[PDB]
Amino acid sequence: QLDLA
Amino acid sequence: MKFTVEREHLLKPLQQVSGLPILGNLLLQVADGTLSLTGTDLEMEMVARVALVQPHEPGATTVPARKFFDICRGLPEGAEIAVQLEGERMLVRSGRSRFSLSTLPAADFPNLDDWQSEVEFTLPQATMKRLIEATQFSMAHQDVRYYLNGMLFETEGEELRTVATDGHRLAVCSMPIGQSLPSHSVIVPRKGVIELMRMLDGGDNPLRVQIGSNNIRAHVGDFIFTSKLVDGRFPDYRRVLPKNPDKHLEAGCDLLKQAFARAAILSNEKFRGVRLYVSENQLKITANNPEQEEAEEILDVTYSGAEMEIGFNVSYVLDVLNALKCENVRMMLTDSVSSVQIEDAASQSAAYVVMPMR
Amino acid sequence: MKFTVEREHLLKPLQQVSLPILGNLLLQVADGTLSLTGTDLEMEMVARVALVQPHEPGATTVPARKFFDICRGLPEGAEIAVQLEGERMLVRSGRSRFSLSTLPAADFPNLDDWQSEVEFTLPQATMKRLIEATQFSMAHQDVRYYLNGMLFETEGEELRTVATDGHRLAVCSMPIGQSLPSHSVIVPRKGVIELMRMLDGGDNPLRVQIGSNNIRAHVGDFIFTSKLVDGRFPDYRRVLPKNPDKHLEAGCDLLKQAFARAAILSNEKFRGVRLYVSENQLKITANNPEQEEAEEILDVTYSGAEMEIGFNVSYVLDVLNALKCENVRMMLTDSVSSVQIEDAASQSAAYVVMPMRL
Ligand SMILES: [Ca+2]
Ligand SMILES: [Ca+2]
Ligand SMILES: [Cl-]
Repeated sequence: QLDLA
Repeated sequence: MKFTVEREHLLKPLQQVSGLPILGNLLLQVADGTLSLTGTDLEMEMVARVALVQPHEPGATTVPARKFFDICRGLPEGAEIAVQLEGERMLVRSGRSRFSLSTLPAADFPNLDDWQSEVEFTLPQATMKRLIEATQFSMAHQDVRYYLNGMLFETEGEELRTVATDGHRLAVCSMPIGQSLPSHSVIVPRKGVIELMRMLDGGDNPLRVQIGSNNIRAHVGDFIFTSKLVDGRFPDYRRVLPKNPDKHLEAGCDLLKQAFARAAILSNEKFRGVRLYVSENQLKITANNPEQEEAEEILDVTYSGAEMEIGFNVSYVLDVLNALKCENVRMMLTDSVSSVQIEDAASQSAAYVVMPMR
Repeated sequence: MKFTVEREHLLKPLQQVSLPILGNLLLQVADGTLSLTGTDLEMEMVARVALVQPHEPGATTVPARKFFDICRGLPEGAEIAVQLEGERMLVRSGRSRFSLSTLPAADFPNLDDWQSEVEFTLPQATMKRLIEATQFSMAHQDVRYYLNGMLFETEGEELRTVATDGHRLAVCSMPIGQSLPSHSVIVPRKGVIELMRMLDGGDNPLRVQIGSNNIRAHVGDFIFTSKLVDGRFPDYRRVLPKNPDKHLEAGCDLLKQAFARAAILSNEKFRGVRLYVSENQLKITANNPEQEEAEEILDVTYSGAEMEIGFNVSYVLDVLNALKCENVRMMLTDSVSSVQIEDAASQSAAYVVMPMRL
């Protein structure tokens, strides 16, 4: 999961 | 303190206010031909006003919330409920049912501090309901970044906007309310959002909102809700919208949802990962898990743009699709390491942004 | 092993039949039939499905919940094609494909073979009545292991169920139109529940077969088998009060609502309420350690001598909720004797509640 950015 | 009121005029108010031991009690006040009922947890407060059309006597007390509600709710349709203070007890009578409840003094009931309204507007109840239900699911669940556990309420132009995000996915919804508003943003804690939503009965009664520097208040019919706000720097939704998406997909919402739901069955139970393969007018969804089990779904869609492969937490996608109560969905993409924007094909009032898995 | 079956023909069987292999379902294709079996080693459910479409014989086991969830998640009317491939079971329908991990059919546990000693047929509705009337009074996880289940007793032409937790008792007796030997067995509570949910409210007769240590129930396409509780059940006859000569009769719902309100101010642990019975009148009182008090007075039919008695209100409410009838009779003796409660219009179900000195 990537951090939302 | 004495009042006599029909059950039907007490029930809804008790329900609304009832959802240090004294915090488990409701404050009851008879004054000027009105019964007031208050409930609080120190952070937030709900007050209902009930007109007293029968003989009544002024005074205040505090009684167990659940027990008083349960008694009134247990009484039959059309019951009249007579209440009076006797000693350190509150007596409740209806028909030949009698109850004596324990009390705590009204002077001991906590009062929230007074504060000044800095921003005010009115809007339809259904507009607030739309705003909250559109975004509530994207709020964080007990994140150590406390501001993410609440909901941003932003005024800009004549629009009221809600934003919710947990650092992985985000929901934003904006609605016009026909009033010149200052540009302002506050964060409402999760318990406040639940209550704000609960007080929406589904009727003509419009909402009046008042925002202070550390508090928010909502007036609906004969109900007044007040909550503290949350401090912290809430994410800016504008940052995370795909800037100039070159890839657009359109598909039936229910079809898409059912395929994602089936594929999810064979996804990792903890990590929930699915893979999307987009190609001209086709979407393929795959899932596999540590037990080497595999799902594949293939769907007809409308897609122009280059072919690409992108990973997602299937729960985040399903949450969005379930929140979109509509026929067709639009997804806007950039590349496999960037966020996807998901919207109702027929409305731009709400947008959903989900960051992929590598 | 190969079969193609309509979704809807699998769903009820899968529902009914639902060490890692205990999380799997045994599937067998033989003689034009798909069989499905689930087990927990104590009990087993077998469901049969007719195979109208082409099929190939063989057997395997597959995860129950995943296979069920996939089948349920496919669209209504879907044709579901299954076949084995290596250590995997392949499931295909439309453009949905799933590969599930299997475990060998030869490792799926069998219950030991046993001989039927007593047998009878009855309508499903009769067995549903017998269980529903008494199930709620079975014990949960009690060290007295023989209470964690339900007595099934045959005498004359009636089948009787008895359940008790050592405190309150329920008994229900129904004629089944066959002369029966005098016999009784204890069915484990989990078995009672599974047997109950196998009954589909239909026209299929229920065939029961009882062995020394096992019970089997078969209805249409389903066969349930369970171990019995190897123990001694208490005699219900000794619990029933003798010639109670003080019958109170009242509307079931009115009586229930009066007890439910009074229960609010009863002791949370021991739940004692008092009854004062007099000529066509009942008064119910309750109080708790905080000295809160409830009183209910209502009209009933009663012509016996005046008397007082206490009961656990939770037990009384359990009985009234189970009765779901128009009128109830409470058969009373005195302050130091149990009460027997029945539907005023039928002696088929009876309930015993012990007296409390409050
Ligand atoms: Ca009283
Ligand atoms: Ca990017
Ligand atoms: Cl928007």
